[PDB]
Amino acid sequence: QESIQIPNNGSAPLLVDVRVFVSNVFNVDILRYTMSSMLLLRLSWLDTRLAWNTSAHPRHAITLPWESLWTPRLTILEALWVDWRDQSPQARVDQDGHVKLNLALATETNCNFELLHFPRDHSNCSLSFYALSNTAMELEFQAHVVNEIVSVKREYVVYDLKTQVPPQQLVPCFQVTLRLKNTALKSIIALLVPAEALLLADVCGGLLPLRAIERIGYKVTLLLSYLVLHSSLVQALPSSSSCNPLLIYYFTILLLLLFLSTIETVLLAGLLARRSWPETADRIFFLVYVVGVLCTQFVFAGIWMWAACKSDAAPGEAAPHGRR
Amino acid sequence: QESIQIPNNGSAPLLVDVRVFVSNVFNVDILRYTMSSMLLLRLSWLDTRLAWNTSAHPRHAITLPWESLWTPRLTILEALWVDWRDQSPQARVDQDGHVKLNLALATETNCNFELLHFPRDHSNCSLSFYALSNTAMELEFQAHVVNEIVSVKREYVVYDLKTQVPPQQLVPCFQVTLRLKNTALKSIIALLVPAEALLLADVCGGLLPLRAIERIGYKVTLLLSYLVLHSSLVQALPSSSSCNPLLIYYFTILLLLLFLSTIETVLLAGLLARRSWPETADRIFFLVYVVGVLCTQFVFAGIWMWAACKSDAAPGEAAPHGRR
Amino acid sequence: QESIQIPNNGSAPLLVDVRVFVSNVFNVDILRYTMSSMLLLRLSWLDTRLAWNTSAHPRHAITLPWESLWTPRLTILEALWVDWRDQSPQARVDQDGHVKLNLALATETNCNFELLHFPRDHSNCSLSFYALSNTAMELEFQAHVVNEIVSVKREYVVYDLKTQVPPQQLVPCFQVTLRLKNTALKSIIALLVPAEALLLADVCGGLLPLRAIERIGYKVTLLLSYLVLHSSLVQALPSSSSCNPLLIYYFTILLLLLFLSTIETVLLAGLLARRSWPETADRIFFLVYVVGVLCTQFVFAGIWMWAACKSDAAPGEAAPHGRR
Amino acid sequence: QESIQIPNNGSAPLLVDVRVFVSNVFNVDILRYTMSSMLLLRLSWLDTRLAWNTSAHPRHAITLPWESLWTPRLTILEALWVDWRDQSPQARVDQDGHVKLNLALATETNCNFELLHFPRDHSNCSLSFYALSNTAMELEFQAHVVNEIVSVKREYVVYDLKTQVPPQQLVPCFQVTLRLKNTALKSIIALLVPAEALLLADVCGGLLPLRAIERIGYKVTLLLSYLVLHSSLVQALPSSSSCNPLLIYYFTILLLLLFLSTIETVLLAGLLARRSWPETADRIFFLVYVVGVLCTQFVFAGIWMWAACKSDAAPGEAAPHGRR
Amino acid sequence: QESIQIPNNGSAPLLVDVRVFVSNVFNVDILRYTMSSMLLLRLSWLDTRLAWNTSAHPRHAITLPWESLWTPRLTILEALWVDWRDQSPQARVDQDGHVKLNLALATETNCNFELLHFPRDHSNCSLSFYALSNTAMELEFQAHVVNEIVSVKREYVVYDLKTQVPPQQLVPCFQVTLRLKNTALKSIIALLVPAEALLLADVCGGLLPLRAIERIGYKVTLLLSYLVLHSSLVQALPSSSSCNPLLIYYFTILLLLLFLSTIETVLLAGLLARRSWPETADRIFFLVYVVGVLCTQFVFAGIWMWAACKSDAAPGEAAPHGRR
Ligand SMILES: *[C@@H]1O[C@H](CO)[C@@H](O[C@@H]2O[C@H](CO)[C@@H](O)[C@H](O)[C@H]2NC(C)=O)[C@H](O)[C@H]1NC(C)=O
Ligand SMILES: *[C@@H]1O[C@H](CO)[C@@H](O[C@@H]2O[C@H](CO)[C@@H](O)[C@H](O)[C@H]2NC(C)=O)[C@H](O)[C@H]1NC(C)=O
Ligand SMILES: *[C@@H]1O[C@H](CO)[C@@H](O[C@@H]2O[C@H](CO)[C@@H](O)[C@H](O)[C@H]2NC(C)=O)[C@H](O)[C@H]1NC(C)=O
Ligand SMILES: *[C@@H]1O[C@H](CO)[C@@H](O[C@@H]2O[C@H](CO)[C@@H](O)[C@H](O)[C@H]2NC(C)=O)[C@H](O)[C@H]1NC(C)=O
Ligand SMILES: *[C@@H]1O[C@H](CO)[C@@H](O[C@@H]2O[C@H](CO)[C@@H](O)[C@H](O)[C@H]2NC(C)=O)[C@H](O)[C@H]1NC(C)=O
Ligand SMILES: *[C@@H]1O[C@H](CO)[C@@H](O)[C@H](O)[C@H]1NC(C)=O
Ligand SMILES: *[C@@H]1O[C@H](CO)[C@@H](O)[C@H](O)[C@H]1NC(C)=O
Ligand SMILES: *[C@@H]1O[C@H](CO)[C@@H](O)[C@H](O)[C@H]1NC(C)=O
Ligand SMILES: *[C@@H]1O[C@H](CO)[C@@H](O)[C@H](O)[C@H]1NC(C)=O
Ligand SMILES: *[C@@H]1O[C@H](CO)[C@@H](O)[C@H](O)[C@H]1NC(C)=O
Ligand SMILES: [Zn+2]
Ligand SMILES: [Zn+2]
Ligand SMILES: [Zn+2]
Ligand SMILES: [Zn+2]
Ligand SMILES: [Zn+2]
Ligand SMILES: [Zn+2]
Ligand SMILES: [Zn+2]
Ligand SMILES: [Zn+2]
Ligand SMILES: [Zn+2]
Ligand SMILES: [Zn+2]
Repeated sequence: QESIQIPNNGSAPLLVDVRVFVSNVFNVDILRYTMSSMLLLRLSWLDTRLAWNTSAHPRHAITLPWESLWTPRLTILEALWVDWRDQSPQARVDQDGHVKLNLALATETNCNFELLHFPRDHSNCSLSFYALSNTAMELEFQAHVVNEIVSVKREYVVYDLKTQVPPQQLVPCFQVTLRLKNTALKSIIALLVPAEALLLADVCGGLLPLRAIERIGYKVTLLLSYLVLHSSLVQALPSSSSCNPLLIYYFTILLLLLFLSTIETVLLAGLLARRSWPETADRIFFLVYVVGVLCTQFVFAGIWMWAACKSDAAPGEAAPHGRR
Repeated sequence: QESIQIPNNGSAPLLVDVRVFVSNVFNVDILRYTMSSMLLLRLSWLDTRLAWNTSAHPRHAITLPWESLWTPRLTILEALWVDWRDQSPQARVDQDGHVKLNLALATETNCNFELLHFPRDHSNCSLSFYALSNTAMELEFQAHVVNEIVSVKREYVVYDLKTQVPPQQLVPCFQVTLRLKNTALKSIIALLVPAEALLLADVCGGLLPLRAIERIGYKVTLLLSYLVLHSSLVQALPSSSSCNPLLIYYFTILLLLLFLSTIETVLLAGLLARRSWPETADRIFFLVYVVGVLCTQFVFAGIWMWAACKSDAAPGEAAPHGRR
Repeated sequence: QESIQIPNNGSAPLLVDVRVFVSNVFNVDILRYTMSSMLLLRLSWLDTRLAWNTSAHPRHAITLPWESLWTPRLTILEALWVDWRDQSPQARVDQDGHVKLNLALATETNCNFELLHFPRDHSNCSLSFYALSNTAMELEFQAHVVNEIVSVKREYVVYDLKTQVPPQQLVPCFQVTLRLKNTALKSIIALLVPAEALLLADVCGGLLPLRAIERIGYKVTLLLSYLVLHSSLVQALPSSSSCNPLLIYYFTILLLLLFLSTIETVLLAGLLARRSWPETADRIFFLVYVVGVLCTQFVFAGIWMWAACKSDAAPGEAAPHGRR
Repeated sequence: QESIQIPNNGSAPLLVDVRVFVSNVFNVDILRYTMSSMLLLRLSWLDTRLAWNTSAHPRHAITLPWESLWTPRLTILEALWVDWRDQSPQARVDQDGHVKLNLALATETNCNFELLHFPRDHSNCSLSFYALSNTAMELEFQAHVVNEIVSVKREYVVYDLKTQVPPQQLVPCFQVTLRLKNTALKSIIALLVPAEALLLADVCGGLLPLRAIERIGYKVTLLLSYLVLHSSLVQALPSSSSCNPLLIYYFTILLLLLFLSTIETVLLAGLLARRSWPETADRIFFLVYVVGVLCTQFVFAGIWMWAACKSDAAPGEAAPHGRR
Repeated sequence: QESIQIPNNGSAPLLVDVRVFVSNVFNVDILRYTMSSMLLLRLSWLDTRLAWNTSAHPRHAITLPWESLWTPRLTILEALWVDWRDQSPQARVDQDGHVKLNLALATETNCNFELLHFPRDHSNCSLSFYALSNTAMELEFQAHVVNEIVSVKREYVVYDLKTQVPPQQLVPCFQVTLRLKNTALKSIIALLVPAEALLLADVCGGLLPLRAIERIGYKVTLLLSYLVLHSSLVQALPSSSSCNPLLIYYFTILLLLLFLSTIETVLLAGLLARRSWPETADRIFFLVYVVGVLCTQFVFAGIWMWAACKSDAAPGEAAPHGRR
């Protein structure tokens, strides 16, 4: 039964060098706050118990089944599900005892996206591989990451990748940290351009005379169009506890402005139908509405330039598993 | 074959200490009444049959396969599906016989959400781990829960977590109870603000003269917009047998009010087209409609402050499995 | 190899007592005609070959792996997929040879819903557990069902549950029959109330004068709203070969009535624009339309009270597998 | 190792009689061109090596595990995925060596639907079970199909089922061919009735005077409604390379007719606003439009009665695997 | 343990001839940039260690389990998931040692679609089978591809298929390259025809007199219809980092043109309501708008004829795994 036990390096723990290849990051679901990726793990260690004399066996390398020798059972905390593409992998051992294991896996880890600057949000995602069955006094990890992404024409671009070993740990683990940036133009063209166009159309329609029947229908049809667009936006975005995207607030403000414009138009038209004072009030409100639209644009730009997504760290991140 | 039998503690049943780490609760589907979570179970017990003399074996801890020793087969009643991230886990046994087993799993349990106060609903979810293959006279559980959630910026926040052992049980089991509260602003901004804005717009449009063609089209377009919004809301919410969300009732009342306003406007305009009495009736109806809108808002607020979701307990909850 | 053979009861077949616990019925997909449920099967039988003397073995009960002894391989015909939550279950055997096996499974069986009275449809669902590997002369089943549903606040309520053993069978099987009733208010509030409100609005708008431009736009906007509502309804319901829901027919009739009203309004307005006769025709058509709407409501109520869903039995139900 | 080898029938290949029970065909996804079904395969053959003397063993039938004897490994070419409901099935062998194997499986095969006559499309679906590990000189199949469908109230009805053995084959295989016919009324009521109603409404609205403001809005609102309906239809149907459904062409023609009517109305109203000649042109265009609508209906009916879906056979169907 | 080791060809590496049958390519998800396919791999090699004398064993071919002999463990880098339809396949070995292995698998690989010319996009997809457990000095692959696609009536047509062995490789691998072309008419009829029709309708409605109330509502209703169509298009297409489809840009330009037309109409109508100069400005703008629409059509045609999708190669494609 000793063949499946972890090799002894002596006083120091056994060293396992892990090479991580990020084949692709294909799914980035902000609604579920999940990131799906494909990884290749090449784990190399030394097991002198498996060394054999070259004279007896002419082969310079042999393949052993996954359960015939000690292999580090890696577990990912953030991964919703892990699909190992090799159900029964094999370990390659040479005459000097160096064991190499290749594992191809697909995971859907949990990533805490910072959606404050949607659709240009920048987030940090982490994949923490833990060897729960072992202890830090027996197992040590050296993690290297190679950026071998095969799909680059995606909405989210992985530009920074690195590996680290959290110090002062009880469970031996290594963390692969990558950075996601959104470069998709679908959201912008889909929502922002129609929203700004509708706002400009409402501002222009404010110039129609107060006693024109063609104005109320115009305003209400624009209001319905913006309601549909706002519903599409809000259903296309998730809601956070504290740090929500600024786009939902901006669209809410614009929708309130459009509702205020429609309400003012209808109220003043009704009062007029009952230069007259309502027409002067309409002109003053039109000037104030144009000024308010410009001020709202400038204020939102300033907020975007000086916004802070200051959500507190999660209990798992504040106290990582297997620390101290 | 005795190596896989449950260890004997004597007259008292064997004690297994279970430490539960809630890594994340990522999916909360009110439509399916399901809650998906990731858990790490650390089960520690004593098996003196596995103890070995330290002189013979220099190792202070060994790893055994899942099927080479007795391990408690845990089953979750509420879980729609259980995905164990380790198909063949290993148990760590030291020289004194203390066996530790780490199991990482992902489940989609069934949670009875109290959706009465949507979108601020507060619910209790339960995960009951049962050892169906054993009996209470042989197995005992001590359950501890650690709140190590890695994703805190979610729509639903897990704020209270605890563990318990239901007394007077035949099947040894332990229950992990957590509390979910909804803090998502997506539903509010998506539906309530547009609904209130449309209601206010309809009230304001009630001030238009009865003999204005611009009024009927205005009312009908607002009615169509609110129909679309109501359809979106009802398709965005599930239906319960007795305790339904108050939002669907509130939106139904508002939709009926808008339909009544449109019907009154059209009927009075038609009768006028056939101060005249219909205009006086329109003014009286406008005053009554404003008063009724305010009264409906106050009544709904009072109902929300004094509503009771008094759904009877389910047969499974009333009579838990493996009791008496 | 005899340890995995079915125990011999003698001339009579072996008796296996099955206790079925219905933990939850969570998904009821009328579109796919599927019902998903979670079940716990407790199968108890007698295997005297496994009995041991209490003097030799102090244990009063032992656990054996799933493949170390004969266990009935149960197969569900209606189940689209079966997920056994215990991949390698264990059987508990006492000193007297009584073997007990607990199996927790999740299935998505096929249920023939009677959607004639949607959204108040009442249907019978069946789960037929077959022991295909055995014969009726060797295996017999006693099935008991316990209603331990943990989720009661669902759209569909399971109120009647029972078990039966189909007589004159070649393959030993037992059938669990449950009854589903729909109590969801989502469909009603979503569709019926807006549909009736739109119909009443169209009837009221029929009172507008024939030579009013505000009438045609009103009618067409209501027609568009009802077209959207009808599309939502038909996409929210499945289509059967013969016994379709009465709601689709009712909405089709109402849509045809609205189209007829709009067509009459437009035709008469055009003819008038080319007391005049078209106005008298419009008044007569309005009276006939109100009478027809009331008659349609009464006729649909009568049909609902006296409708028969007389779909012929399926070939599988007419000739169950393993009969005669 | 000879116990897992295929039994020798002599010069002639071994004969395996396969009985196929089609429990249900639940999913028919025209968008993915897939058909999901549940099947029970009863494979009976003769293995004289497993025969035993009745005097030694009193049992008249024994059960052996799936890997303890030779069993034909069946593979389905068209199946996207195969879910065997029995992971480790058992084979029943009597004293005379007759081995019977029952396999319950669920598959999602690829079916080439002939969607030319949607929603009344008639298609042929095929499930080809191949024994890739064997050769035709060693294995032979006799396939029988029993129509035991448990769900008959579906959109698609399976009315013809048969089995065949493709002659001149290298890989022993048997093909189960079924015929699907669509009887769903959801598509018809959802799309065709509203489309015809909107077309009739547009024809009737063509009678409005050219100098009426109520006509342009009427035409444009009908155009928007038909645009929504056409979008729903095209998103509810898939696109083929050559043989597309005639419904998409019919709806495209109707949409072009509605656009032409709206364009003519607007152009003539504008020219008139700048008996007058535009009114005479409008009357002539109305007559021509009614005649063209009737002619389009008749032409589409004739095309439907004399349409040929002449898509060439796929390379897989033209040259089946394991032929010659 | 030597029975599972790779056979030795001598100084030269072992040669494995791989025959690839592409049964079907059923899913092409541009949103996820994925291509799903079904493949049959026939791997033939020589293992003289398994040869046996024909005199001792009369059988000319035997079947061995997957784990009883050396088989190349193939891994696909681009595949999101691999479903092997045979969990425990068998290898056929004749008396001369020629081992043949048949593997039926279904994969969802990652394909970098060139969506510049949507919906007539042409893309290259690759499936790279890697033998990670072996080295190039021990294993060599000869790959042959047979186009046996069973479903030809799909949106995407596979017209070119080939196999290659990347030279100067450390990990033995073979790449199957296929070409996808889109022939679906669903996108064209769904979006382009309604978009062009709406643009033509807006151009025609520009001819309405500036002082007509029927013009503003017409323009705004067309604007709402095109907003809905544009939203449908953008939600029906994915967004790339650099090389986006030209259709989204074209629809954005058309939407901006429609917004400009509506804004000009409303502004000029308002200024007129406060030959007059606004009417002359409206006529000049109408001429300029027609000229601009024609110029935009010609410019987009020229761009389509002279567009370059020059996205840089992904890091995985630039540096393939196991090279040098
Ligand atoms: C046993 O422990 C020693 C020290 O922990 C390891 O030696 C280290 O190897 C790494 C190579 O990545 C070097 O960076 C360090 O400088 C080395 N430290 C010392 C003190 O030598 C050694 O690799 C371990 N051996 C095994 C088989 O794990
Ligand atoms: C055997 O049974 C005894 C009593 O049931 C267990 O002793 C208890 O251990 C817990 C530690 O969590 C204490 O809280 C109790 O106070 C103890 N009770 C007594 C009477 O000592 C003991 O742990 C069990 N031993 C094993 C191996 O399970
Ligand atoms: C062997 O067969 C006999 C008869 O079929 C079984 O005895 C029956 O047990 C049930 C208990 O549920 C009783 O309801 C019947 O009245 C009994 N019938 C008779 C004639 O005794 C017996 O249980 C079977 N034994 C085993 C181990 O299966
Ligand atoms: C061995 O081969 C012979 C001939 O191929 C098989 O005999 C046939 O069995 C079928 C029964 O379905 C009959 O329809 C044929 O008429 C028979 N042909 C002859 C020449 O007899 C025989 O079944 C095979 N035996 C086994 C065990 O496979
Ligand atoms: C051992 O190596 C030699 C050379 O690499 C292989 O011989 C080649 O076989 C292919 C057949 O596809 C021919 O195209 C080459 O021309 C051959 N080259 C030479 C030098 O003969 C041989 O097939 C290998 N044997 C095994 C069992 O793998
Ligand atoms: C993401 O990582 C970078 C450095 O790697 C750091 O500067 C930044 O603060 C991180 N952002 C968040 C939300 O953690
Ligand atoms: C939820 O739990 C708290 C205490 O833990 C309790 O007060 C409350 O009544 C529970 N609510 C429901 C619906 O069970
Ligand atoms: C359902 O079951 C009840 C009795 O259990 C029976 O009266 C009724 O006819 C059944 N309905 C159908 C559609 O089978
Ligand atoms: C389908 O099968 C019938 C006979 O079984 C045949 O007449 C018909 O041509 C087939 N249709 C297609 C598209 O293969
Ligand atoms: C696709 O393959 C063909 C030749 O096989 C090549 O000419 C073309 O440049 C390739 N296109 C891309 C985007 O790689
Ligand atoms: Zn080495
Ligand atoms: Zn930013
Ligand atoms: Zn210990
Ligand atoms: Zn509350
Ligand atoms: Zn007993
Ligand atoms: Zn009923
Ligand atoms: Zn027999
Ligand atoms: Zn036909
Ligand atoms: Zn050979
Ligand atoms: Zn091109």
